[PDB]
Amino acid sequence: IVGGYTCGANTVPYQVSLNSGYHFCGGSLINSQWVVSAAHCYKSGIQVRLGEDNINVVEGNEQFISASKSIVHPSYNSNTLNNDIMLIKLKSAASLNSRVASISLPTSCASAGTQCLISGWGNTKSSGTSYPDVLKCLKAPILSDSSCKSAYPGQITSNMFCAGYLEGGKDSCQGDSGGPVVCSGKLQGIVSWGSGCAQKNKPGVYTKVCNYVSWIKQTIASN
Ligand SMILES: N=C(N)c1ccc(CNC(=O)[C@@H]2CCCN2C(=O)CCC2CCCC2)cc1
Ligand SMILES: [Ca+2]
Repeated sequence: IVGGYTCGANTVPYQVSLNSGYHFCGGSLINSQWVVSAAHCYKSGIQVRLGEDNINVVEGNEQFISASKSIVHPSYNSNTLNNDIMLIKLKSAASLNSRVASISLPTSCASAGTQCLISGWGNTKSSGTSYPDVLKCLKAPILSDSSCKSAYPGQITSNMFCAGYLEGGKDSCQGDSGGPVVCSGKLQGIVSWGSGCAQKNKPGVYTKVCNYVSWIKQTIASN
């Protein structure tokens, strides 16, 4: 997260860290047994870490639970990151509390200009590299599709939207991958891609979760 602020401990209780010896991606709790992340975050041997603030210090509200299965979207395309969504099942149900809470799936999409919350343990610099140990937050609006497509011609699908600031300086970044974009109390986006971080006229691109709600609901009821 570049240009954001410290969220504050467990102020984003649906935010998870995916860990395989180390944090490698964000995720969102959507019920006690299931997480939503990005397809480009797929790998075996995943441990889900909930209740986290400082990811390098055990502060007392953590729950560490291994993944029993992962389901990348059937239509994911690694070349273009179209349908960049994945579901991860917990081997045991998370114990939900104020610190470890699920985020609601959207009933409908969000419109351009809607303010959202983007969060993660990703890089905080526009040039160079600095990883925070505490959770960073960023308020950012959903941008119009035309400004999104103008920035990334021939690369944006109906399954993607841009959010952020065309002037730059505020954006998500590497290590934020898979993380939530929350608008009006719903999970509308997943941190997917972009050119650099916080670069002018290069806004962040997010997986459009509202297109996947039936697939999400169908998949977890059958797995
Ligand atoms: N500036 C941002 N908002 C932002 C946030 C998070 C990321 C992390 N994502 C990534 O690094 C993903 C993973 C595979 C290649 N990749 C890219 O961003 C490269 C460009 C992609 C590859 C294919 C279509 C465009 C990248 C950018
Ligand atoms: Ca911790």
